[PDB]
Order: sequence, then structure tokens, then C-alpha cells
Amino acid sequence: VDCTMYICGDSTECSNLLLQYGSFCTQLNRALTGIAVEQDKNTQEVFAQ
Amino acid sequence: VKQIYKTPPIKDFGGFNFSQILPDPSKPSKRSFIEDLLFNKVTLICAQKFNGLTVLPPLLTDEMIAQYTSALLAGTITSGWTFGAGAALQIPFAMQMAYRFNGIGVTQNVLYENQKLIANQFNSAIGKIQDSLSSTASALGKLQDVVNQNAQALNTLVKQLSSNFGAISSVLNDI
Amino acid sequence: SECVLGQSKRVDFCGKGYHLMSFPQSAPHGVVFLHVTYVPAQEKNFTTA
Amino acid sequence: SECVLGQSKRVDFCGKGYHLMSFPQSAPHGVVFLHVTYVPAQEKNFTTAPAICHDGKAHFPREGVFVSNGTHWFVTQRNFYEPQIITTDNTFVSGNCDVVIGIVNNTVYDPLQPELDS
Amino acid sequence: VVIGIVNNTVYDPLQPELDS
Amino acid sequence: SQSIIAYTMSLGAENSVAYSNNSIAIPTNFTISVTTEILPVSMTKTS
Ligand SMILES: *[C@@H]1O[C@H](CO)[C@@H](O)[C@H](O)[C@H]1NC(C)=O
Ligand SMILES: *[C@@H]1O[C@H](CO)[C@@H](O)[C@H](O)[C@H]1NC(C)=O
Ligand SMILES: *[C@@H]1O[C@H](CO)[C@@H](O)[C@H](O)[C@H]1NC(C)=O
Ligand SMILES: *[C@@H]1O[C@H](CO)[C@@H](O)[C@H](O)[C@H]1NC(C)=O
Repeated sequence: VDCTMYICGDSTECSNLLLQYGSFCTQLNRALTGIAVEQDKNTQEVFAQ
Repeated sequence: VKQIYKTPPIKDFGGFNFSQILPDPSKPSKRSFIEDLLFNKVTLICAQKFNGLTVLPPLLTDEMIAQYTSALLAGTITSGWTFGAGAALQIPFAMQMAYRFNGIGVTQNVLYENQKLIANQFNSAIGKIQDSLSSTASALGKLQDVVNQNAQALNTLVKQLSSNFGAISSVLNDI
Repeated sequence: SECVLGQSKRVDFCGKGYHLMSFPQSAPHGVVFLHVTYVPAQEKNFTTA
Repeated sequence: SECVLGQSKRVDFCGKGYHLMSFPQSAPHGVVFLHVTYVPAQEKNFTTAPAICHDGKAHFPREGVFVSNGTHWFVTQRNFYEPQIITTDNTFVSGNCDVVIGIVNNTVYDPLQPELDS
Repeated sequence: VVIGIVNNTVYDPLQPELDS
Repeated sequence: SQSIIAYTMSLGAENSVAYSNNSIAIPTNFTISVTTEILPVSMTKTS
């Protein structure tokens, strides 16, 4: 999920305002990427033996 | 393990070399030869003091963990698995290898004839870990990644104070 | 408990292949296992019955 | 599934040391297990040898170990004190005595001799 | 009963010492 | 004169077992103990 797009989208005023919330979007994106990588990790561990 | 076992200085293991794993008094610390490389490779460190952050030292210091590891090592060497189930009944390593060969499904003879080559192969394999760890920085991946994740999470938490969250300013005193 | 204080009857739990023993090694915020296993080599094409 | 439904060979999982059996007990939002262990005691150590040489061929204890009280040698299971005379019925042979290191010269009794009378 | 059983001689360790 | 002390916790007892290539220790009188284990199963079904 794109945090900036989901919260604001194409609008620019909302995107500018959201910068006041620090790096919550970055943290959420990092967590989602970690989960996505972990999915492939589990798939490989279970199947690629 | 409830007791701290030790290896007699003779260390007559019939060609099996435990220098890499057993404690090394030569170094300032009592940790084994391999341990030093692992700690050096593993080691935003000691730079979190502001904003009320504090770190509690672990209950079991590194020296205590090394002592526990050395005790487990000594128990495994002489007593094999016997000390993990009762009294530490010492058995020669040359014959402990034969006893284990029986568990997997190999007769004690194979070892009783090939002991020299078996010990040489064991020493080479255990001794080759040093070079592999030294030449490869990804061998300690898990600990490095978890430490980096914790460090970056703490850094992000600290930096969050720099965001006003829609307020006029990010400093209470200025407001 | 299993790899060090005994011989693990499981498979691919203590090292690769048949387990023999494991010599524990400590590490910062972790532990390193020197798994020792048995690996056959030099297979042949003998006949059975 | 392992401690109660059967016997577990896992170490310090179904009980401290060699596991024997377990008896589950009901508890509020919990389980109380009365594990039964088997811990050897009354230690005693003797002299040993890897193999035994009788007539130029190396003998091995098969399912036991070579021990001795200083007067008589015996073959017994490593996990208990059950001495027995070195006999082919509990001993197997492979290879010569030269290759083996630490081999101790001794005589292997033949259980056939008592039956070879008359 | 066995399937694939092969025929080969089997030695008796007690044959040389059978005589009393 | 009971008080509170601040010491370095002992890492268990110290027992160095004599080890030689010609010596083996074999038990003679086994003992049986009972190891109690406790493990929670579920929480209260609060809603
Ligand atoms: C073993 O023999 C089979 C047939 O007898 C053959 O197909 C196979 O390639 C052989 N493998 C080796 C390693 O000799
Ligand atoms: C080993 O034997 C010696 C005597 O040879 C004895 O003093 C010692 O207590 C024994 N230790 C064990 C663990 O049996
Ligand atoms: C055991 O050690 C002694 C001296 O420490 C040595 O003389 C002896 O040969 C060793 N045992 C074997 C089987 O080599
Ligand atoms: C083994 O395979 C060969 C070739 O197909 C066949 O002639 C033979 O009967 C088979 N024997 C058994 C015991 O399956």
C-alpha cells in the first residue's frame, strides 16, 4: 500500500500537510516490504529443501 | 547446566583439536578463539542519551555467557550427553565418536580403524569456520539485521520529536 | 537441549544430514551452533537382492 | 503427543534426562505434567580399551564397552553396570589389531567349549 | 513367498568345529 | 544481623570431572525423579 497515495492520492495540499506527521508512511512501507520479503523467505524455506 | 565443568589441561582427545572452541586464556577475555571473531564482526552504538532514552544492561554479562558456554563445552567433550541427563560420566572422545556412530547406524569399527583420518577431517572442518567467517561478512546476518532494525526503530522514534504533527512548532518551549 | 546435550533423531534440525553433535558458541544477542553431521561420499553402483 | 501419547527420545523436553513416561493433570487454563525421568546415579569409573586382541584379530564390544575391575575384564552396556565375560555371542570381529590404537590384549572366551564335551 | 530372491550359498560358522 | 548484600551471582557450582583416555565412568544405581511442567492453554473468553 502506498501510504502517500492512500492517505492523500493525487492531491498536493494533503501530501504537503502529511509531511508534518514525520515518517509514519516510511515506517509502514518498510513494514509492508519486510512482510512481503518474509513471505518469499517462508516459501523458499518450506519448498527449497 | 547447573555446574561449571572444565577440561583438564592434558586434553588428550586423540588428535581432536578443540582450541577454536575451548576457552583461550591468552586473550584478555576467557571467550574461545572463534568467539573473539564473532564478537568483533558483530560489533548507532552507545549514542542514545537524550530524550529520556535509557538502556538496561543484560542480567547475564558477556563473561557470564562465555562461562556458561565453556561449561557446556566441557560437559559435552568429556561426558558427552551423559551430563545432560545426570551425573557427568566422562567418556574418551575417541570412543564417544564411536558411540555416536552407533546411533546413526555405523559400527564402532569404522572409526576404530579410521580414527586418524576422522580426527583430521573434524579438525579441518571445525578449523575452516574461522576463515569462512573472516572472509564472509554475511555469516552474522541475523544478529546484524536485528540490531540494525532496533537501532533504526529507536532513531525513528527519536526523530519523531522533530515533527510538529500539525502544530505551529515542534518545540514545547517555543510554543 | 537436543543437538548439544544429545543426539537429535530429527532430520535437518542439527546441521545438514545425519546429526553427530554440536558445539555451542555464544554471540552478541544470539548464539552460534557448530553443527557437526555425517555426510557420505564416493557412491558406487553395487547390485542388491 | 510425545510425552503422554508415547515415549520421547528428546533431551530435556519431556523430562530432565532420559524420559520414561508422563501423566497429564487438569489445571485452570493450564496443564500440569507429571513427567517421569531416569537419571543414573552412584557413579564409578574403571579402565577401558577400544578393542581387544585375541589371536591377531581386533574384537569390539558390539552393544557394550570394554571395562575391568583390575582383575577381570567384562563387556557391559555403557548406561549400566552389567559386566559379562568377553564372548563371541556378545562380540563382533573386524580387521586386525595393528590398525587399531589402544587395543588391549586379552582372551575371548568361547561359549562352545562347554558344549564340546563327550 | 519372497519376490526377487536370488540364490547363493550361505556359510555356517560352526561347520569347521561341528565335530565333537 | 541480617541485611541485604550486593554480590556477583555465582554461575552455578564448579565441578571439574577427571578425564583420561583410559578411564570411563559407568553408573551402578539409577534413580527416578518427577519433573513437573506447567504450560498455559487458553485465556478467559472475554468480549
Ligand atoms: C549405475 O547403473 C545404472 C544402470 O545399471 C546406470 O543407469 C547409472 O548411470 C549408473 N550410475 C553410475 C554413477 O555409475
Ligand atoms: C574416577 O576414578 C578416580 C580413581 O581412579 C576417583 O578418584 C574418581 O572419584 C572417579 N570419578 C568418577 C566421576 O567416577
Ligand atoms: C592415554 O594417555 C596416555 C598419557 O596421557 C598415553 O600414554 C596413552 O597412550 C593414551 N592412550 C592411548 C590409547 O593412546
Ligand atoms: C526386476 O526388473 C527386471 C526388469 O524389468 C525384471 O525382469 C525382474 O523380474 C524384476 N524383479 C523384481 C523382483 O521386481
